[PDB]
Amino acid sequence: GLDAVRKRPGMYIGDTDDGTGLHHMVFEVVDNAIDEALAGHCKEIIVTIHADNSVSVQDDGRGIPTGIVSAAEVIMTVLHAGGKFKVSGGLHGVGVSVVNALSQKLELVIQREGKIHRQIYEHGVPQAPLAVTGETEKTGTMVRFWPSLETFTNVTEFEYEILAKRLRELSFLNSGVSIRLRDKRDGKEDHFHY
Ligand SMILES: O=C(Nc1nc(-n2ccnc2)c2nc(-c3cccnc3)sc2n1)C1CC1
Ligand SMILES: [Mg+2]
Repeated sequence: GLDAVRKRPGMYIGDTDDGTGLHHMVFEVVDNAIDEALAGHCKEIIVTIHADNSVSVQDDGRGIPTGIVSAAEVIMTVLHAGGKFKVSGGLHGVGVSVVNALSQKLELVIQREGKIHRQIYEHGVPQAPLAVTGETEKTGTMVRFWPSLETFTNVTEFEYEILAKRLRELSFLNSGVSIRLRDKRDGKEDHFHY
């Protein structure tokens, strides 16, 4: 359950004190975007550091399934869910659900099939069912997660360089995947595309 991971966070995400786990959180969201890219659907991934020390990742793939509790929610709220959807990003067997369970807030926005969907979680818990919130022609998935300050302790702020270097590496391992980093705190931006 998501409680298993709040109980023993380090074991799932890395060391929650020294900043390792807190940065690892980003790469267990990006992991799925790189996979969407690798399956041929996702062309670009925008990773963003927000003034409030949240990190959003936006892809332009198919958009996590919305059908039904919804598919999306299953993925977000069940540890094993990810296996129902040989390359890169994250640690084998860890999906976005670990990220959600360790985030005080996570906002999910899916653009799929002419419609925008939004949903918010607190500490893993959905605030409402996934819901339609307008029309769009774009497709993609967007996760914005605010790390729990109940889990991550000393290093609590995302460090642009740690992110930059690993995103560049990931885009190099996966030729053609366009990864962009943006930092809204200072305007700093990079594009990684081999
Ligand atoms: O999670 C992301 N994208 C994503 N992730 C998926 N996923 C799969 C397992 N955990 C996350 C995912 N699955 C997709 C899918 C799966 C089956 C049919 N159609 C679409 S699109 C997609 N898109 C982006 C924000 C980082
Ligand atoms: Mg993973």
